[PDB]
Amino acid sequence: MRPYEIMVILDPTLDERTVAPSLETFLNVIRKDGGTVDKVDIWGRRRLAYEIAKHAEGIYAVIDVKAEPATVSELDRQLNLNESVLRTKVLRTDKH
Amino acid sequence: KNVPHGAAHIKSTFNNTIVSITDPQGNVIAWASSGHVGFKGSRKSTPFAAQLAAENAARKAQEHGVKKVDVFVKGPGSGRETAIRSLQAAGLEVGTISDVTPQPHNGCRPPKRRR
Amino acid sequence: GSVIKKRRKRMSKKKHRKLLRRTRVQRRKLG
Amino acid sequence: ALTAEQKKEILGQYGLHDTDTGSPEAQVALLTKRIQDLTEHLKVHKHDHHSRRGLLLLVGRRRRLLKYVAQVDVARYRSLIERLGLRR
Amino acid sequence: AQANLDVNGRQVRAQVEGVNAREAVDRLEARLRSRLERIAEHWEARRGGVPAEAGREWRHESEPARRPGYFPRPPEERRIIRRKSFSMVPCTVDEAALEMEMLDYDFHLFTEKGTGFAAVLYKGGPTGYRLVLVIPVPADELSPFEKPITISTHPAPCLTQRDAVERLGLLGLPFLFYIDAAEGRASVIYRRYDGHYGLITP
Amino acid sequence: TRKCVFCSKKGQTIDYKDTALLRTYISERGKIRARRVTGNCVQHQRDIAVAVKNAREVALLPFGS
RNA sequence: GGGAGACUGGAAUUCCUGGUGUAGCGGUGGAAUGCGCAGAUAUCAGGAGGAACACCGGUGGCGAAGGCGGGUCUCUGGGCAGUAACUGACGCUGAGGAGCGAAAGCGUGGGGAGCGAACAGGAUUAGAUACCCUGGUAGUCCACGCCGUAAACGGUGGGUACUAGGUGUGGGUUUCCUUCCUUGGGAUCCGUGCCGUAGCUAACGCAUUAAGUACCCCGCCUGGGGAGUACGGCCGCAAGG
Repeated sequence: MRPYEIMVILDPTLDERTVAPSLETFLNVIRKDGGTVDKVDIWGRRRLAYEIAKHAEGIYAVIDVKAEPATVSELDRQLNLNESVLRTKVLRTDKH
Repeated sequence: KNVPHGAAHIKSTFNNTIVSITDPQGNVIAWASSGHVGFKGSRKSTPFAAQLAAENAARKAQEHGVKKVDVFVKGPGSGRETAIRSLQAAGLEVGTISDVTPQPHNGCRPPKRRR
Repeated sequence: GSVIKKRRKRMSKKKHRKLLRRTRVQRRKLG
Repeated sequence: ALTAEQKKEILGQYGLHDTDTGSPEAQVALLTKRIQDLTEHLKVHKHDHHSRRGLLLLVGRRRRLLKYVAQVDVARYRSLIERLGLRR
Repeated sequence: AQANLDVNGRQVRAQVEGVNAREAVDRLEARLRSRLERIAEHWEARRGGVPAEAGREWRHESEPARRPGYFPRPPEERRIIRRKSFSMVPCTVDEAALEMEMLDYDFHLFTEKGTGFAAVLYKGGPTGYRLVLVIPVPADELSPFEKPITISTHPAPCLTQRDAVERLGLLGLPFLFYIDAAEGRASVIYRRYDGHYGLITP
Repeated sequence: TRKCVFCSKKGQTIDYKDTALLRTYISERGKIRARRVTGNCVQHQRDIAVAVKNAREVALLPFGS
């Protein structure tokens, strides 16, 4: 179980009041995999430096997870598959 | 048509200069080239040819209702200096100067060196 | 050292390679 | 390489006493475990030649340690070989 | 054996020794062939000696590097370390020209008498002198003068400090006169004699 | 010379989220500033470059504005 | 930037589509082939695809060597420092042998934007099977395999001990100026440069990273051509080694 930091940018059209619950469900799998701990922070509706997928503004979410690499990869695959997620980026908050 | 405010695109290569006045939505309304003002061959790489082309384009934009323009220079320096000076000198007010040269992030292989 | 020796060696190797190119098919038919 | 717990368990099982870590038996056991892990890795990445060189170095070191053991005490060499499932 | 040829005004001569006429003639022919080869002077033989590239390699006839009057001091740590505010008492064109002349400065920023606006005079070259104002006005509103001058029809534009430096770099003028965006007043930037920019402010 | 503001006892950690700490390290054209003109140590220069590239990848800094 | 795998980001080139838009564009020392007038170049918007990763970026890091930098994740090798707990000479070298081994090249299957052997024209020339220009196939790319060569060079085999120093720079430990911010300075271990003693050399030069002083092991040389060629043999699909 290693710590990870996932930064996601979502399209601005969807309401912000649904970002926190919906993202919650996206973590449910990694919650039920191996007893993992999550910390979710949301600072969204910020204009991007460059246009991403015909969009200028985006919602930024930061998720601090402590989980197995396979679980994090599976979660990243699901997040990329979703059509309401413009981009994702996974970092390791360890020495790496 | 009447476009009071537009943009100026100057492409100064090593052997030619092309000046085009553009309705800011990106539509060329009047263009003059180095070879269009009576030059041909190496003669059209000179700064004087750039001066003549810039003045001709400035007039061909002025009678179309263009008053104030902003310049986007581009290309290795051959007659950019004289191009902007001539654009100003023909009664066309210059708003801003921007250097937008296509700069690759090390992409594509350049042609082999000459000798 | 001087490149004269290298010039002699490259000339010899080049001539041998040209000879091999000229007689490739004959060597194959006799080999 | 191996984690601390695997090293501790290998040393406890193969070490002569509860403290030694550089005894040839313990070194041979650790090298064999590392070799098997590296082999399992290389079965997937066939073109990882640098780790293959590292594996060669480990194999040579294990062979030298076994040579030293067989030169000092034959019975210990036989016991170690039979316990770790080695051939030569 | 001696041979002399007049190839289009160029004299090519050769001389050889030999044991008989045939050997001497053959050696003379070889020598003359070598001389004519070295004489060619046509483009194919004078193309490898012509200076090439822009900065790489140096030759006797290579184009000398164009050097500006100021010390280079590249954009890295260029800075603005000269800020004069000599005079903003109102003056006329002739008085401004005299204030120019003894200061030995090509351009000069003052405030005009009639307009009450900031203006910059400079040498207009063979045309005389040229006057640039923050807002262009005709000669009648301008205070009376006797020097032969002309007025620049364009107005001094509004732009920032970095934008002003960029415009000066991409426009190559000895100075730029403009209304500062933040300050809202006149400003004249010139490349100094040490490589920094000289910003003259009120 | 100049000081590696990170080797100090008050050196803030280098992250790709805090955009101002990276904007202070890139030129006005968006390019990464050299090490000599900055003065930071090699490890901190490399960390700064990595953070800048990551922030560019997550659309926090322009790609040469 | 040690290696392998997977996913993925942006600038730019090319092409396609749709607007604005005209008579040139392109190229050179100078031009002409060439492209365009059937709407080119230029400018904007959209789309497709391939390759390489500007800034960081250097005589700086890693690797036995070849060599290795867009980002993230997974797997994995090596090195250095300190403590010195542990084994107790287990070390060095290594004929043959095995493995890795730039680029080019070969085989099967893909991919093909740019560059580009061969090949066409244009130009220069007395002649141009070339240098320069316009096009351009293999190839460069990916997967699995072959070959086994390079100025594969530091033209300097591996290990060890000793022999004045001075100054850059990378990594790690610690004492004293002490603000303890500061390349403060000192000490020490491991790299990587420059200058210089003794010493060595035919000289140039090397000089604690020896080409100095010595010990252990291996490879190689015995005038230049003929020739790294012929014959024979081994390997290779072939080139060839």
